[PDB]
Amino acid sequence: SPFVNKQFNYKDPVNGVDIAYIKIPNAGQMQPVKAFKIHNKIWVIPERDTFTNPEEGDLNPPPEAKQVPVSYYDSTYLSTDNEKDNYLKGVTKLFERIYSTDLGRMLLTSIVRGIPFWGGSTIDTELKVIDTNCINVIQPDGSYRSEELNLVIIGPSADIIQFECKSFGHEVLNLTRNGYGSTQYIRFSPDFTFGFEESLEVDTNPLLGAGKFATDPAVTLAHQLIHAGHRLYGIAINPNRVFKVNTNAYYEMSGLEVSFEELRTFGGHDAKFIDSLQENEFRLYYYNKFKDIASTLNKAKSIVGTTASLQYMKNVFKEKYLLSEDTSGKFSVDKLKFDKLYKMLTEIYTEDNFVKFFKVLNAKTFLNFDKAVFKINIVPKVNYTIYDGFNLRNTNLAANFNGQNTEINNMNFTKLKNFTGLFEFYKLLCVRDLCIKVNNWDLFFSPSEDNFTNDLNKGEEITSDTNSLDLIQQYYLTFNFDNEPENISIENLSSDIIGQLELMPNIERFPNGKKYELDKYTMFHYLRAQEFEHGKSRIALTNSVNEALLNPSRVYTFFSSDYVKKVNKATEAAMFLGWVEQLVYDFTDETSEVSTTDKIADITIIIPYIGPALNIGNMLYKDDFVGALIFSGAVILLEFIPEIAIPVLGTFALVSYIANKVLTVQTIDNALSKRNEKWDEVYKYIVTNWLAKVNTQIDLIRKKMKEALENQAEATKAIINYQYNQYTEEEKNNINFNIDDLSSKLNESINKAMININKFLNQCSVSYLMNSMIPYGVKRLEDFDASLKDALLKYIYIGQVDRLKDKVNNTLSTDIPFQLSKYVDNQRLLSTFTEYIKNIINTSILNLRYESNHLIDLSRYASKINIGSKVNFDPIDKNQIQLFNLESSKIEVILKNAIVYNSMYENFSTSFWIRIPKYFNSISLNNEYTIINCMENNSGWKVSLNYGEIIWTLQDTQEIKQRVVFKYSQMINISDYINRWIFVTITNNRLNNSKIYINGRLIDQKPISNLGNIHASNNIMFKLDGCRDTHRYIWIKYFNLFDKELNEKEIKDLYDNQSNSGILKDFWGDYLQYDKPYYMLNLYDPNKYVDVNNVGIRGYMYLKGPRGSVMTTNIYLNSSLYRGAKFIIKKYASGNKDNIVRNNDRVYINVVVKNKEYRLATNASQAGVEKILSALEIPDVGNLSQVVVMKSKNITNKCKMNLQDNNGNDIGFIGFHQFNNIAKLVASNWYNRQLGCSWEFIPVDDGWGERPL
Amino acid sequence: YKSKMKVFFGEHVYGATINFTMENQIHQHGKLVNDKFTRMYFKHVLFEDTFFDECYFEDVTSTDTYFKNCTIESTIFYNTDLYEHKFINCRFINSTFLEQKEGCHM
Ligand SMILES: *[C@@H]1O[C@H](CO)[C@@H](O)[C@H](O)[C@H]1NC(C)=O
Repeated sequence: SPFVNKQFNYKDPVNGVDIAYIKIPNAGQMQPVKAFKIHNKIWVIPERDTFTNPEEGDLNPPPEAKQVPVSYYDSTYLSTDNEKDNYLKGVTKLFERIYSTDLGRMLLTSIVRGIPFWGGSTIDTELKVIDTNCINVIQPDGSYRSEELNLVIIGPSADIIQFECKSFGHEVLNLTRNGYGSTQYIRFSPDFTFGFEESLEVDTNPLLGAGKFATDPAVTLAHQLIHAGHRLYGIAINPNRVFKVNTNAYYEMSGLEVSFEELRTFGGHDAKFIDSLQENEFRLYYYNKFKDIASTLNKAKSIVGTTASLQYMKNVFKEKYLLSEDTSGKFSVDKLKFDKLYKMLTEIYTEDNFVKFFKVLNAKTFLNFDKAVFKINIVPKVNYTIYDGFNLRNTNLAANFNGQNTEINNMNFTKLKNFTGLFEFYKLLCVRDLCIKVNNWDLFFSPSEDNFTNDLNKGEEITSDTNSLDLIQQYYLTFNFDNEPENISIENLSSDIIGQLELMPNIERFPNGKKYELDKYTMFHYLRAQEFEHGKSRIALTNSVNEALLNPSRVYTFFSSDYVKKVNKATEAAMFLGWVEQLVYDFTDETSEVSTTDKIADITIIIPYIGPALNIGNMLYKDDFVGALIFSGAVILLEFIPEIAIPVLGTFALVSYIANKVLTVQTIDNALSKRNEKWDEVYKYIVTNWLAKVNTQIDLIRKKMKEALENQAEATKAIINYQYNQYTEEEKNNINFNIDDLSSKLNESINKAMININKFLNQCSVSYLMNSMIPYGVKRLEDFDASLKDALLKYIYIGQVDRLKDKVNNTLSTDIPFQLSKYVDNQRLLSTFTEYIKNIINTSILNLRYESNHLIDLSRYASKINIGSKVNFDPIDKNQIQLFNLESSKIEVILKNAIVYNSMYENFSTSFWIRIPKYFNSISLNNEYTIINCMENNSGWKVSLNYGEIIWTLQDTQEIKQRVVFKYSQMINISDYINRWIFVTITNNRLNNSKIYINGRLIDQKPISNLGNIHASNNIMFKLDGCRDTHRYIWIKYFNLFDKELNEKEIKDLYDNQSNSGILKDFWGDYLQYDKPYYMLNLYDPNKYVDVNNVGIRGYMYLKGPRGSVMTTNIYLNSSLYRGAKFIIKKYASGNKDNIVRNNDRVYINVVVKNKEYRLATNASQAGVEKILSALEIPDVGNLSQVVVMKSKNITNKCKMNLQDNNGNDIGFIGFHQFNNIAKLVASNWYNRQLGCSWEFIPVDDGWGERPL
Repeated sequence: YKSKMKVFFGEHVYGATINFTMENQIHQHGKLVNDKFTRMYFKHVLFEDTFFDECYFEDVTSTDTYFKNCTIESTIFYNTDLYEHKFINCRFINSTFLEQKEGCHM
């Protein structure tokens, strides 16, 4: 069943029921205008709107253009019969298209049902129609028949492509916001459509070209219908409730009014810009209005002005407002049904839902402004089908939304000249001249802090009882049909219906052309530096903005100097074709570049050119940009820092019931539930603030990146075309070059770069959200949790205390996880948030790492990282920090005071890699010295050391102390914990236990539940305190703190990640290095050392022991290691300029005998699988297999060497075979068929203390 | 034999390389600093309360010799038969014990 029945053409007679001359209300006297009814209470008037508004009597453009991004003005539109018929067909087709959709069907049914309320009677016990909510259709006989209607569609006013929904007001009553409702006249035109540009679609169609998409008129008509539906039930927000912004700064939009009504109508992302408190206020206000009108309906008992019985009218209004009578004629509202109706009219009917149902493109947010005016034709079915629209099926327009792309579907949209000039509303920026005008619609959107309000501070009292397409489909089944208010005979009114439109608030004109004087080159300056005029003279690229803005015929570019040198070079025809291909290759190379440094937290893909592209942070070096990025987080991208402040959350007042057993458990359950509700509400408020104030800037930066890339591509294309133009005719025809393919490939390269830029910006936005916004709310929530826990425990103070205490302790000890999926519905951002949550390090609280010649807290919780003047950093790997026993060899960490909560350190983890040299002096015995301190007022946790012991101490105010110790002996042949890197992690849970793991294996655990008040601290002291030994020192690196207990799996994952398996390691655990002599030790036989025997072909190398003994009585006794012939590793094919060896490197091995080097080689032709190794003079024969590939992974198994032949055949793993009595060294292929193939490199170290005799 | 026993008290032997064989002697409160015993024979010689210092023992063969209450510091015992049982109540300091001749030799 179609919506509009029996299509009307235009020139059908004046019958009087479906096509007739009508007289709408107006200020004075108006000639009757032919209007056609398309459905119940819906009329269309194919005429220009010059009747309702007496001021709008002219069709010429006004002298002062409106604050509008795009607008088309016309005078001859809709003046001919063909134009009116085309308008009618377009409107009817759009109505049918909306009606087909289930959501559209519900919207049209609701609009038809919702007639305006009859409140025109002065006496309170009567119902009378509003005189301004009705029309007069004049019959051909001569008299008129006054009729009541709901919607009217009129062609647009002077502004052709300005669509709005007007209403006729009353003298005292606000019909559109008090629930009474009033008729809505929509100014809509289907022949014209705004055009936008979309740059976030490549995720589905990478083959797509440029943007320039055309808005589907069905969506616009749906938006107007939603406005009419809101105003028909009288629940529209007052127009003065407007989303105010700031305009003083130079980076702010001069003026952009957006009422709360538009935010409600847009829905989706836009509707989140209004906090929950204002939604609650509006819902309560409109509930009170509905109750008031229900009471008014109840009181009245008489009706004047119509034949129809009163009971029918009361039933009509009851089914419109979903009132609930109780068989006694007593109408009343119920909260459930009104909540359902309000949610349907506010949240279900939204433009985003219509976009999803129609499956068409639209601007996801109102910030993505329109750009052009497109004249379109809707009547023919070959251009716009009823079911699909511009995306016609079974054609090339079916996929990738090619039906809405103006550059593919050119024949369907005609571009028009919009009257708002590109520089009509601008801001004039310049430095201390070169002043540039920047369009107002190309500036950052900065909402004020007034629009966000909180009721968090206000307290709450608890008593016994204190409490998606599938959802749309469920509403569709639940919806009621088949009941549409039947047409009612109304006694005819006066010939002229006097009535004035609803009064609108006055909008002051924002000032134009404000002059700003700054001290730096802003991003708009860089963007306007890259533009040019497509002039006749040659255009040359340059790297100096100070000259690009000054000289019109020279364009700035952020690419490398080689590219600008190339594109500026005069090339003959014989090399032109090669030149173009080289140019496109360099374009792809520069745009697709990425940043290797990844130690950053989820900013893995850093795009360097962005720095010089916009002058981000006011540095013009890509390396400087990456350094500043790593140093300062995602703050440098933001133009202005949002100010987020959560008030102290209110307390929970618990009522006590006398001698009751069930209600108290209900109070406890209610308290826990409301705790969860408070957590969710604070998280939602923070998400709303972040979406309103942060993501908009990132989106603008993304759009500006796209614009800059387009500008660079256009500049290169213009240079190429100008060079082509210079040739002679024979040169052009012999050497043929076309522009379309070049443009297509440059566009594809731009898209390829744009994917990476989008990923980087999404990662930055999510990182900022989870780093600089969430903690400020988590602190408040957990402080509130601690405050509520004591009140609950006091409240428990019948016969069920133990279970309740366990429940409350376990409930409030932990925290509710933050999952973004419950607050936003953006797939692209949710994927990156899941990636952020995946890594454990990203959720750490303190993440001290050395990056870009600075020791910084990558988790951004620390305020001051103070470094002493006697703290050493290893030059090869600067992460390893060496701390001495000096008063000035300390590191201090001062955390942010507004992030640290009092009840921290209840469930938390710590992890660090530590290297402790051997204990030499006898003073070290029975001497405990703190190496990490976080105690204030004798309370907190400290990591201390002792003779062969690592101690973790937890102490409370009452002087109670709990210690967990890990003890390793020094009197062993070979030790895995003496002067070797060990990964110590400690996990404390206040409820059950505190445990310490060494190298990812549980070592010790002890209860801590007896402790009292462990009052948290703020400073962290990396300093050796109380150590009596004067030369004592330690190595510490990769310190990390976590705000939750860590299970064994996470500990093992941390050990695997931080181990850095890509780099082979020596005995002590450092990085293996080239051109360094290491002694060799075999793990299979650690009691024997490698020795050489008659260097040359006829000699070999074997293993002989025992190693020996190094002793200090009463202190230590360890087998000597600096024994045997030293091995050095000379590079062979490593392209890296550093001397650090890595996995699968190919290397040469030299053995030192009598301070002379011999290459480690063998002859592989000898019989048997075993190939005994030998040492040969470096001027040897290259035919012998000598190249050794070093491996450290299979799971990692130490450091293994694999002898390879010169032809790539694998001779096999190095190792030892007991070839007769003498245990020789061999390259065996048995070891390749996986011990004895695992080796350890022992370099001379100053922490071991053995003298290499 | 026992009549010709040489008692040594308060010695200060600095930078001396020992190459011959010394027999039938006792040393008390000796301070052997930077000495060197290479390829020699120890015969019926006793050390008590002697303070060694960075001395070097190489290819030394001992018979009935016994160290007592000696402070032995920074020494190297390479290619020797001076096993553990020849040391009685002795304190080593930063010392070492490398390859050691197998079996006693007389
Ligand atoms: C005594 O020392 C000297 C100097 O090194 C050496 O030439 C000589 O051979 C040593 N005596 C004996 C018996 O070896």
